[PDB]
Amino acid sequence: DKTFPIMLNGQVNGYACVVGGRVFKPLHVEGRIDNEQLAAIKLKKASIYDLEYGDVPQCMKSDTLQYTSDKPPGFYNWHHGAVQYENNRFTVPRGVGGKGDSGRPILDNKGRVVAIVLGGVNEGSRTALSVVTWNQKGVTVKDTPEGSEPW
Amino acid sequence: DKTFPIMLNGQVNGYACVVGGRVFKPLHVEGRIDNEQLAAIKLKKASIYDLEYGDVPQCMKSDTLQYTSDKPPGFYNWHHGAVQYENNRFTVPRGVGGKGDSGRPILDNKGRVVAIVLGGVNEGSRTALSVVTWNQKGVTVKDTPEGSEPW
Amino acid sequence: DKTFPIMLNGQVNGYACVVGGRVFKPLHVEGRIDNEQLAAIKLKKASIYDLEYGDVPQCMKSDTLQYTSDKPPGFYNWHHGAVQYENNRFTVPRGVGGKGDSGRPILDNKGRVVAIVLGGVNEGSRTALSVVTWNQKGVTVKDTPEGSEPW
Amino acid sequence: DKTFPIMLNGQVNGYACVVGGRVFKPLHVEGRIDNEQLAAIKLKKASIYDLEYGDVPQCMKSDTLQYTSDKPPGFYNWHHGAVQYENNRFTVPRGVGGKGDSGRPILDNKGRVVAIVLGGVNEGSRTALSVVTWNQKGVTVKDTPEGSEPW
Amino acid sequence: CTCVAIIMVSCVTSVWLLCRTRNLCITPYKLAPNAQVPILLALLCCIKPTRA
Repeated sequence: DKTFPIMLNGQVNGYACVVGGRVFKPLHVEGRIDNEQLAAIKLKKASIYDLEYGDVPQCMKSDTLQYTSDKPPGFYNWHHGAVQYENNRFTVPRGVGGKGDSGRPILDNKGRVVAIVLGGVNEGSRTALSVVTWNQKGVTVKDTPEGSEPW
Repeated sequence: DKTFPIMLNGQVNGYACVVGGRVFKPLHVEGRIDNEQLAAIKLKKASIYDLEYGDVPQCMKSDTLQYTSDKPPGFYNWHHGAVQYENNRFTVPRGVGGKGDSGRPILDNKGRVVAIVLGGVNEGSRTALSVVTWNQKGVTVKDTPEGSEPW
Repeated sequence: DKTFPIMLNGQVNGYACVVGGRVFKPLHVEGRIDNEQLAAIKLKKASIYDLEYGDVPQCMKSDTLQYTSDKPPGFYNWHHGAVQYENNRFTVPRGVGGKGDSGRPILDNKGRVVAIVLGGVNEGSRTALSVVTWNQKGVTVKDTPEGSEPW
Repeated sequence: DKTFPIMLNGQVNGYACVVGGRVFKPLHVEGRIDNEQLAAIKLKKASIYDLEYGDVPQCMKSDTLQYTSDKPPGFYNWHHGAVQYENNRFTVPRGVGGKGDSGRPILDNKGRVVAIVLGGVNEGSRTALSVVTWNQKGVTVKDTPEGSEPW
Repeated sequence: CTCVAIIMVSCVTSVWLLCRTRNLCITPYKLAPNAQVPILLALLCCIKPTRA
């Protein structure tokens, strides 16, 4: 996958994901993307649904495909491990869930992105992730568990 | 060699070549030279000779030297092949000469630059080159075939 | 040691060493630090010692300890030689000490920073070099010999 | 040695060490003691010196002998490592410096307590400890670094 | 003069209420171009036509 991070004062505090046609970036992080082609894009602020602008030209579109409907609750891919929940997100162990790990996509077994993490630092022995997804008909929803600090 | 390209919106659309003392950049392309040393130099306008100020620092001067008159027909090397003519350049076969090839110097067998390619994308059976040339006694001229679209 | 050098128009013009408590940068030389973490340090002017304010965060501070006063007249390891004196400075072999390479710390056999060079380009067959030093009880005193020249 | 964790709601949140003549307990933590014979100890608040009342009887007196001034900067028997400085605490690496382990003593090579830790969660690359020391003749000193969160 | 200020204030308030509805008409559907759009939410309440 291709996921350009976000630089601020030398450290990495967020990640920017690219889906087919559009470029994603979390609102909670501040900084400049390392891709100079992506810096000229006029990203616009929006509501909690995290709408940005895919103003990239034709030569590199459709990097990955967003996952469609008919979601099973089985195995799913993740950068730091695996998640196995559809209605919620899985209770992943420690290590993942620190700081500056926002914007990392959650992929399927065919390489299709299903969700993008935004929060849920630590909730005890079981950590829940606050992600965005599509509920039933492709309409973008935002699911947030209780006590989900911005992560 | 020493030829730093010009990038606009993160994409290479032109090449800037340095000759003895002065840097030459085509003004029908837009962007910024990626060298931080080169970007501090002012730019002054001219005709389609495509002149830029030669305010280079002392540590880098006399990189490539130009070629005077008494130019043979000969065989001259080229970055994507070879060109063998004197009055104009060789009409290279198709496929060579895409987009973003402007400002490429044409060198001799001793490394002496004799031309800078500007236009002539398609010229029928084979594509002729619209270059700038030093004439029979050391004055720079500009040779253009008819119906030569700029790069 | 980890001493970031100054940059001016590509080539080097001096070395800005980092000592615990206050980073040291000569204001006699010019340029900007290419490191992003040290670019956020506020440039505050100082006295004739050519000193920059040490606004470094405390975690990466005191990695390089500094030697105190009452130094022996024994061996001291210069970066390109060796100095053996206490009050004045011992002779260095000729050739070293050109232009735009000052600010290199003079260390001891224990690795502690003893002195910070500022001058001493060429002073005859016996090479004496103008330096800052700690005189008897920790007072930071600059000592310049007769006929000194900035470096 | 002999140290007592503080019982608060089932989890450990602080360590109450005992010195010969007077017991100790961190003021910024709370809970119940883990000894039946320490339940009669009169709890009181005090200044920033972390002063408690060691009214334990003679049956368990003289557990850990205190250390005088003129502490050498050599090795010290920290419970999770070592400390090799006198005026400041040694830069302990990452991992150590979690949460809920205040009041842990620092031992000498002769089995003598020299210090009691209070805080310093995390400072960044290194870690500084807000610890108590004795300055010159046995006068109790509380020493803190800049930006030390209690720990 | 007091009358024409009331009409001017109330016009730019309702049209910014309608523009906020316009921005939220399309935002749940721009993030998924693959999702189908209903014909009720395209022309009557919102403005956008069928594209791509």
